[PDB]
Amino acid sequence: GCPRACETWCNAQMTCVGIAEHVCPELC
Repeated sequence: GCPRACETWCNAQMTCVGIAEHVCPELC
């Protein structure tokens, strides 16, 4: 699914808490 750190540090409401926010908002 959504990038590496995103599944463990980000919610589907585009609510990334960790560094996942660096890549996830673009892929998720």
